[PDB]
Amino acid sequence: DSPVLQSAYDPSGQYLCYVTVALDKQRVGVQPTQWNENFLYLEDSKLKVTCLKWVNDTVAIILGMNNGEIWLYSVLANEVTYKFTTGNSYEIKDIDLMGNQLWCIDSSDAFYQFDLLQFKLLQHFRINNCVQLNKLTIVPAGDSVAQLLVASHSISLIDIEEKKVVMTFPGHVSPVSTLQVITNEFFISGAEGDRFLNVYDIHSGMTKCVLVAESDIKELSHSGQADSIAVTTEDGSLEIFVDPLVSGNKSKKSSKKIQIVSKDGRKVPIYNAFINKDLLNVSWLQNATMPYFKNLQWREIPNEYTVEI
Amino acid sequence: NEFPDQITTAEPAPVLDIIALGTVTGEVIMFNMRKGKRIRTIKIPQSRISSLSFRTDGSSHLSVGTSSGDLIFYDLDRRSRIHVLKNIHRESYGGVTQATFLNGQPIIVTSGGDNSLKEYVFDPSLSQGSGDVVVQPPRYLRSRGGHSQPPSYIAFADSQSHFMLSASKDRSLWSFSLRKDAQSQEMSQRLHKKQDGGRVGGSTIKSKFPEIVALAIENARIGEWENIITAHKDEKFARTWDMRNKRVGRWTFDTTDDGFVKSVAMSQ
Amino acid sequence: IARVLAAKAAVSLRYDALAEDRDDSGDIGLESRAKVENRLSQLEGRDLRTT
Amino acid sequence: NPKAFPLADAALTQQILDVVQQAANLRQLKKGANEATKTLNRGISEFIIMAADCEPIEILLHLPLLCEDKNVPYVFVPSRVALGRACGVSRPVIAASITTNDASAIKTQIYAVKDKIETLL
Amino acid sequence: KALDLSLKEFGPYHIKYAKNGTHLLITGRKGHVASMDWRKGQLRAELFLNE
Amino acid sequence: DESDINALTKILSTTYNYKDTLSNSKLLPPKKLDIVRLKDANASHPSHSAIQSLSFHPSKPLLLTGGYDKTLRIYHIDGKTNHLVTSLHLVGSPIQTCTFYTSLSNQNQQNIFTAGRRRYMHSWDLSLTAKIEKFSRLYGHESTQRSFENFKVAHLQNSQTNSVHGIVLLQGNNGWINILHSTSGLWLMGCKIEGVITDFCIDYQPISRGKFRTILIAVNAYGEVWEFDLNKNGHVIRRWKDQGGVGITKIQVGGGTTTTCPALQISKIKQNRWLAVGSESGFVNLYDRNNAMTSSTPTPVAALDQLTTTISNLQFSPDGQILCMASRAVKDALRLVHLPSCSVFSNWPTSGTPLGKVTSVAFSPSGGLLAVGNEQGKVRLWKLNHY
Amino acid sequence: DEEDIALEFINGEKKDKLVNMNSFTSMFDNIQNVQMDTFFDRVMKVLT
Amino acid sequence: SSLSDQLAQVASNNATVALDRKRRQKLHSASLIYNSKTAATQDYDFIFENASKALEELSQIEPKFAIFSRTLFSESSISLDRNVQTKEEIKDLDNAINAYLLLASSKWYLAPTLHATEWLVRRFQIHVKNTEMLLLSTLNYYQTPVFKRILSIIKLPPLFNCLSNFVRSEKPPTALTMIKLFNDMDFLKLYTSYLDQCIKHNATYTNQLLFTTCCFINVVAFNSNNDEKLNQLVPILLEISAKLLASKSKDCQIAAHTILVVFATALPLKKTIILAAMETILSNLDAKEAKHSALLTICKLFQTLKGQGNVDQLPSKIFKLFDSKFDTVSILTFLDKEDKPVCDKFITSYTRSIARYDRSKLNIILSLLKKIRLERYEVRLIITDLIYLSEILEDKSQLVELFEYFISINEDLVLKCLKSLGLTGELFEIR
Repeated sequence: DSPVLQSAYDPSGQYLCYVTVALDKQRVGVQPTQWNENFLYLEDSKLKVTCLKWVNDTVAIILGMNNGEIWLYSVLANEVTYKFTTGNSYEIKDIDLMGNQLWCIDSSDAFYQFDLLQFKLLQHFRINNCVQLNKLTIVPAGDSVAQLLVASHSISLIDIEEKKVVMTFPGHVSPVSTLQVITNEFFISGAEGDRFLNVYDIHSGMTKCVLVAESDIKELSHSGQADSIAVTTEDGSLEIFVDPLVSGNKSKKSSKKIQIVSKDGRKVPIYNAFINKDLLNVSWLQNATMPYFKNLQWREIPNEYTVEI
Repeated sequence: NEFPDQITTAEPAPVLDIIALGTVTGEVIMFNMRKGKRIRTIKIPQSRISSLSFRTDGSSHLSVGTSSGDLIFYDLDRRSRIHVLKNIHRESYGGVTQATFLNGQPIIVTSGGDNSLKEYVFDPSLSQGSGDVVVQPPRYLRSRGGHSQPPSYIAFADSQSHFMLSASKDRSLWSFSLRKDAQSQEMSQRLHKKQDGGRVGGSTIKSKFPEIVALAIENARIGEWENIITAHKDEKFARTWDMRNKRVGRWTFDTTDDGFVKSVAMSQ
Repeated sequence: IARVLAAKAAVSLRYDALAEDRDDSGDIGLESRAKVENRLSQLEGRDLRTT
Repeated sequence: NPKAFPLADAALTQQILDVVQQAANLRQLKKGANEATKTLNRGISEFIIMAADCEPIEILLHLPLLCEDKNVPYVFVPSRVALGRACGVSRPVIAASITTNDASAIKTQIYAVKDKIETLL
Repeated sequence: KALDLSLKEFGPYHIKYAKNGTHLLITGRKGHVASMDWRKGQLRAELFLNE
Repeated sequence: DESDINALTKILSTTYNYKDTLSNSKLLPPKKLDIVRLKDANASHPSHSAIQSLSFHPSKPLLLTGGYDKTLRIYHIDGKTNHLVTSLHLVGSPIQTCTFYTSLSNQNQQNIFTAGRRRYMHSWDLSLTAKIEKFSRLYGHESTQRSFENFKVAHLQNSQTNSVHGIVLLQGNNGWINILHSTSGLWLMGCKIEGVITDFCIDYQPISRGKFRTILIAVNAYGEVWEFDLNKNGHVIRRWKDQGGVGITKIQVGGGTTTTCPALQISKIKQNRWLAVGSESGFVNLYDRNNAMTSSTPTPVAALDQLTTTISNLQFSPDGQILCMASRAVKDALRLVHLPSCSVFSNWPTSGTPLGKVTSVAFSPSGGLLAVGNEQGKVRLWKLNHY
Repeated sequence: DEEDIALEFINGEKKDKLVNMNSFTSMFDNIQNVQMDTFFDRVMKVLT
Repeated sequence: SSLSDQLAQVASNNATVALDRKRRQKLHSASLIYNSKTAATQDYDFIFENASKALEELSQIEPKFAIFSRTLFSESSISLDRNVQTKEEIKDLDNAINAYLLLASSKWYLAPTLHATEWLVRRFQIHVKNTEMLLLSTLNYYQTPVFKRILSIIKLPPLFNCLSNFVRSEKPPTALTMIKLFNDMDFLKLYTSYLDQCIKHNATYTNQLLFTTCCFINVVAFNSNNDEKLNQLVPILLEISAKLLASKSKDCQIAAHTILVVFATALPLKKTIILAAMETILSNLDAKEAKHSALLTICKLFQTLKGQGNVDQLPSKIFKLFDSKFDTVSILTFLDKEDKPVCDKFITSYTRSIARYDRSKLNIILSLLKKIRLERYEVRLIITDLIYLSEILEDKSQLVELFEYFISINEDLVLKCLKSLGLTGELFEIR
């Protein structure tokens, strides 16, 4: 099992920002993905982070913590720049930005808007029929701050100016874990504990395809045009679906399977890969905490691949 | 007049035209509609008052149900606290939502949002002469209860279609009835002692089990030995229970291969 | 109490039989009396009838 | 402590407290002042060690008189809590007699200690 | 003295005081027969039956 | 009845919790510990002998483990899991005691000092195969080291220039304790007491800003101890007798800084308050050192006798609040005492805890982790909720 | 420096004297016919 | 439900009536002086006339009994029956017996009081029906043949049910079973209602206050390591510590002081209830022993504070009250006594508040800081407030006197405090 609690790749695959535990603190860190180690701890065990996301004009991380704050934290400088807050001490479960517009859900069902250029709160609101929340995503249609997608155990496409639910998809039997928009209309979703990804149209509510993998998933990464989606599975393998929006008619099996076996016969796990156009950034824990990488050529390797180290 | 904070709950008192109001902060204010005034106020600070009720058996008690999970009985003939009651319903699902007396009767009925419903009887007083100043704490009584989260697995215990087993998602196993709901009871996770003469396995502190994925059930030799078995979330073994004694059986079975258990079944 | 008072009688007795500088005021005498007395009280204060 | 006649030195105190530790290991001693005088009267004691740390010293120095009558060796040690922790009892004892068993496993160190005690009178 | 010996698990009761006003004898239609003092709490013969 | 010296009655009617339960205490609540288990620290990689020594890195999250199976592992430890980082294996030689060492000046040395029952100790350097050195040369005094079976590691500022360097300190055979040089390996001096050296511990005390003199305290096997400073040459500056105590077996000082929690800045040194000498009859005397300064025959502030058999390992909390007694003889033989009020913690070490035949115990420097290594070849890891 | 301030705060804390089961069963012998101030400083003697 | 239960109800409801000669002799041989074979032949006028002599002796030693010789010990009271009248009259006679018993609870070392109260034991049947006022009015004399006689005569009410193995047994019950009787809180509420009725009638005396104090400190000692039971047991002992402090006698005053100090050392209370208990024990200080006892409880009760605020400023509305009831003088003499009880945290909060709220008598803070020993974070905190004081007002000579004292001892601490705030050159330029 992983001692990396949670990790996030930067866009265009250069730096992995990962938070692990180190004697009831939270060793956060940034690692280049071609030696960066002097990165911070927070104070005590009751201040652990809950979500994190990149922002690419400087480059920085946002850490949605559990005490009730968001921490805008630089990377070149080591200190935290700003501490966004709500008025409540409730646990932020997910954060997502779009340009300047930031949006964080709570654990007490609220929604908060923010902006990382004005550094203040905008709207502080809840809605009915969303009784838990653990994912949200602002949709890409340019500067479309409207029509965001919240997700917990069923997915609710909700407006920001009509301010109510406009469509409701069936989710899973578990709380959702991965929800990401891959086109201007399609979004992939998948809970934890189950091996089933389902992609949804945003305008019809019809489950177009179901992707399957040989295990339950941990994190997905799609390309820039939704033609390759690589998930990392809980048994430490990498499953890449090539061209997942064509027509083996309703439920696509996994195409590429990369797992990493060292030259003594010991399987090492893979967490949080990243696939842009024709590369693959496989990451794995060599020692107990310090991760290593590999830039694998993606489209030319065979259907299965035991990477030796 | 304009009240300083949001009066979130109310109930009409059995004395003539006074109404009890509970604020968002901890103040019970007793408004008097005839005089247009307030009569008294009592404070339960840094706590959210969620329900009010009044005892109507001749004696005068008040019952605040505060949404931190707590339930207090005030006595208005002495402005005192008879007894508190800590964590009837859990705070996360809302705490005590509605907790009423019954008209003339010294029993209260409490229900939260975590699928519990209990009733609590006041004893008659223990000192024969003084009486109404030594009031016993309220005893537990009949209760009904679900398990606050949607169930993960469903089984039917007997061939009679009488009792079902629900494996929940709050890491709890319950036996529910189908005829009339008097016997909905949790199977207690007090592990039996290992038969070697030595102490038990597992946690000494009563934390509940892992999440319960898949179970299996038959009625072939009930009561003579362990009846049902189950398999938990990412747990290296699969453990049994007993349908008759309604608790965990002795022997867990390891899978002896260092893997998670996913599919249990039993011979008929 | 006969055993504990015999033991304290042995203490006091051999002290004031073997010392050659005492002031004959009975100091460890009434000290041992106080110790025997609260020993007696804290052993009679038990009640072997289950209350 | 002027009436405390012979009390041992540092090294002799250490070696007799290690031999009384081994005596308590092998269960070959009787501890306490009244038990010491009992075993002295019935005449089994190899030697007597006594602690010159109690608020009367006359609680123990009555057994020197019959100890001199019966020619047994006897020696003082400056710490009764040391006697307790070396004899294996959670209370501070005063005196300890070592009983006689020629079929022991510590006979030779007991006898060497006995000579080192009877040499200083 | 103004008693109420309210019993519900046996049927519609029936009274007979003694010749002097001391003892009481009650009878349920289900099976209950109780002969008892009533100014003193001295239940001296209770008997259930099944007829 | 109404239409509306009474102070505490009115506020009894106001509130209904009656302890300052929160983080506004900064002290351990006596006679009631608050402690949770964690995952087994030896789960990702099994051991094979008795865990003879545990330690922590004084800044990094590394728990170092070594035993009689002639290997030494170093885990990276946290709550849900813990993994192995490296695991060096020395053939031929067991390791009776092995410990971290970071230099005080540069904080970029990270040596491991591992010694067994043989004559050599091994020095590992850590900067991320890997090399080691074999300290095996007593210079002038070879007939005074039967073995390197017990050692300690301590800093020293050299008192005419501030060249702070480390020192290992060895148990002798007659009455000796040699010190050495941690980096080079020169002899520096050897002090000596009479009887048998049984154990010893290292005090520090500051003198001015950025300047400190260390003190080696060493016990007899009888109970009179010698404390001599060694920032000058090692001659005795005080010698005092334990009030009682005969067969004493371990001594540990601390409360300030010591081997289980050193500093990294030089001026973060601190004079150790509590001292704890523990016998073989189960008894533990503990003194303060603000009334036992020049008394030359001080009184025990506490005389615990709570555990029965012969004690081996007694450690402190890194801020000096919780002593840990641990006797390596019988099963389930560890206790924790609340040190300022010298009470004994009642609720935790109960029979529903799988301590086993405890043979090493070690505190974390800042997380409040508590590692206990037993004889069966594992180490369990509790966490104290207060720290 | 703040860690040194907090560690000095928790070092500067003297030995309290607790209460336990039979801490005051000795009062029931000299309970009878004693002035209240003598009982009070006797209790303060048992505490301190 | 159970007919046997519904009949035992009327049995205990009509125990105080005689319906044959055997029950009459069983209800009449219960007497407080004589045994059965003599008390079973006593006509009522005999015990009435010797009890009238007993009441006259008690009246000429105590002047509040002529009202009873008028009313309840009258000549017609030998023909007044108990259970033939109406319930309003039985309630009036009930609290008449209650008034008599808690008036004559302090006289039970006297044969006149025994022979006086024997009459209404024999006639008004208070050995059966007004039972608990008798029991917990004469509970304090538990090592006495009069209490063994009371306990053999009476039947036990269900609260006192752990005395029931001392009926017909010639050993008097023990201190440990008295504490086991005081342990369960549903006896404790009843005893506290008795105690505050006795307070408001103002009959509190130095034997039953002693007994109540020793029972409360042993109950607290029994629950010393039971956090839940102590948390449930605070608002009984504390609430009647309050309405015992609201009285006037020095005995009950320092008895409340004793239960307060033992409860504060039993568990660490909250800072606000320590402050309010200090205001309560300080707003009603009258006598001489009350001063010394209140000072000792303030010092110890304020010392037991392990957490921040423990050396903070005590507020003004209680600080000027402390300055009123206690002078700054004789605080010096309590400090100058030899045994020196531990008072460091209260002395520190006293110094911080005399620095921040009076700022005109600093020779006093110099003197008491010179004559007490002090701990290091406390002296750092008071010199931090002293630097705040020295930069809010002008540097007078007594201010620089105690500052040069704080220079002459602990140079490193005052320099570290000034390194936290500025520079010693600017400080010396100020002074």
